[PDB]
Amino acid sequence: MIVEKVLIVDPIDGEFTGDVEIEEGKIVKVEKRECIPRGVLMPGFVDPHIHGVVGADTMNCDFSEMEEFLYSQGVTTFLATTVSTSLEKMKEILRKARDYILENPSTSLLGVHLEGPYISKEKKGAHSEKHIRPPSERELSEIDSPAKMLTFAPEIESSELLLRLVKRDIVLSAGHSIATFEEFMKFYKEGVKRITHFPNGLKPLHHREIGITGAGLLLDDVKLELICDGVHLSREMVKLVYKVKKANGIVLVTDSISAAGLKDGTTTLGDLVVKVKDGVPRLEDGTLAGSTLFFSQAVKNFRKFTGCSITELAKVSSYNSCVELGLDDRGRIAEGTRADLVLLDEDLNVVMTIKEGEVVFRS
Amino acid sequence: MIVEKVLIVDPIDGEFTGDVEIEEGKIVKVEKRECIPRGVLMPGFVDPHIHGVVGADTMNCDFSEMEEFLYSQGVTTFLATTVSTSLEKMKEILRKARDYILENPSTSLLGVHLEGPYISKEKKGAHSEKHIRPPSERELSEIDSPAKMLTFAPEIESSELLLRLVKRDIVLSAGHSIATFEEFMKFYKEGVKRITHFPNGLKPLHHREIGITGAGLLLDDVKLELICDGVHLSREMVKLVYKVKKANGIVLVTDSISAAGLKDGTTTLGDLVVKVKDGVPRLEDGTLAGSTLFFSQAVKNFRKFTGCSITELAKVSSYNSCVELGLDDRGRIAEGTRADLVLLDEDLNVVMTIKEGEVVFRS
Ligand SMILES: [Fe+3]
Ligand SMILES: [Fe+3]
Repeated sequence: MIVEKVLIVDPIDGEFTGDVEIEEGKIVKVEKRECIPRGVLMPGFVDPHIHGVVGADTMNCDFSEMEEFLYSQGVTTFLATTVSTSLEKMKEILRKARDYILENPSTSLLGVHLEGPYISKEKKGAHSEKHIRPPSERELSEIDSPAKMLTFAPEIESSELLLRLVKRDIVLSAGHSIATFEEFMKFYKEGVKRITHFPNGLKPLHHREIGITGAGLLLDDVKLELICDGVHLSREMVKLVYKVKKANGIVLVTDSISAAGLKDGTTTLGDLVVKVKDGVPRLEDGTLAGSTLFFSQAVKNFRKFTGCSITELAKVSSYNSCVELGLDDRGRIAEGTRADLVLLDEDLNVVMTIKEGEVVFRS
Repeated sequence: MIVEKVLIVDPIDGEFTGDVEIEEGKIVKVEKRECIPRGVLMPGFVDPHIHGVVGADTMNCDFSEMEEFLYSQGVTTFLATTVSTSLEKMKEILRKARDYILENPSTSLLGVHLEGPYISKEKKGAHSEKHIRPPSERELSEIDSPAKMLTFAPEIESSELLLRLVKRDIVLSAGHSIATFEEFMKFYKEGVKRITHFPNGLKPLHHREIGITGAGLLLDDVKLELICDGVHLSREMVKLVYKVKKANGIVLVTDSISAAGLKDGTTTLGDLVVKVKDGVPRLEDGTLAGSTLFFSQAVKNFRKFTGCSITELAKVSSYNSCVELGLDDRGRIAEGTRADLVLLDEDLNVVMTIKEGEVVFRS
């Protein structure tokens, strides 16, 4: 009901010592009080891109397992992400998530992020080439709540039909594409303003054809999701994207797979074998196959790579996604909003997570 | 000896209406006077990278022809630029440049910019592979005034030897290289803070290895040459670099060759054949080979592409290069500086240029 003497961190109002008051899942009072801080309090993290973690996958619909673990990473809202697959699996995953949300009305599961199958085979990376295909009027009809996000390649055939999804409370995101700057722009002019795990799975930035990568950097209101594991991007790259995009244009993401948190074993992603050596999962041919990055580590990493403030980390770890997903009462520690919060020690180790005014994790 | 009622534009003191008094080749008084501007006065343009123009070529040491024409572009300081060549033709070019300067004391020719032969063969652009080769203790003794700039590849063998040229009033600049971010840093740490015609002739930006391209975007005090002909960089690319680096980080350059200003056809640059279509010179396989851009158009294009201010235009077209070259008395409209000026109309066309208090061009 009340968290006192903390370093309160709001993406908009800044960071300051004070106390926060929670009344039945709603923050009713934020009082700035000058004293010595107990720890850090931030908006509950949001992971819009995670396949599985600690044995649980989205392909087997282990929502309950995923949810429960994520609380230990301070994540209070997530999107179980799929990989390229059959219209059949898709309908089944959307169906079980829909039932899962109806059964657990206070869950951290916002819905499903459909990564693929409408992507480029040339930038398929880790996606099963057999399932990749162009969008069809027949499939478009099966995509709706609980789908919340969709990653597509703008140059693919019939990519335009996907625009009809936005009115269904689905956010479109460009990724796994070789589209040029103008092809991406056709979609940017229609409201598509997000890029999936930048810059992996895109044609590089060239001197005349800047492509999607160039659009991503050039356009100020296009947000870029970044996997901060030191492998998908080097610390220098992250530092560069941060320099160009600032906190306002970056969305932290995990892109974690079931293997995360497990010994260097040997599993699969969809219908493909993956080898995990030193935490880095890759296909046999060397292609990165997701990550084993815990959201919590993502935040620490980002913070270390850039030297940004805890106020900026709040934007990249929750506020930015909330804005994309239309979650107007989340990603904030301000009077009138939902009490999804995470308490951390000064080193940013999670020590407590709150989802709807209820403590769902204590270390 | 007075140009009055113009819109004066100083890189540092900003823009204001006024009068400028010139005496004995020196700006003696700058006075802010209210009233409607006659035209636009700017510090004389500086081009540190130009091979040839209107039939005049650095390789043939057509210094006189180059100087005369550049005045109509408002350029009051330039560096005749070579390409990879024999030690022999290099000494001759330096020898004649020296003679030319001793004979025309108030000439716009500051000296020579040695582009090559210490570059990498993977990124030789239009350079002849036959002359590219590593530097040596001996070859270096042959390099000194009028040499004022040297473009080299940091990864090439013995590249470290080039650091000794700095104390001889020579600016080092990185280009035509597949140098990694770290190989570049060794030189950055030693004072190299410039990149030649960014980003043509450099390895592309990659997710883990950001290379020189990354280094040039990320490091703030590293300046970048930009050829704004709309071909070496698309207008979108120029807008990107501008956004990231700001006016302070950009040095406008022409990279113009002999063919510039002449009708399409076929000529040479060094020992190679070149085809010019629609004003775009290219080698037999399409490799870009210099340009046909007039400095005057360069200034207008940068402004159109970026929408920058007249004061910023002054920084990219003059001041930044003066700073890098140590011309403490140039690139300013201030009491005590050299009277090298360009007066343009409001559409930014050159109407008059002055070198050392002398009018050297009228439209
Ligand atoms: Fe992916
Ligand atoms: Fe070149």
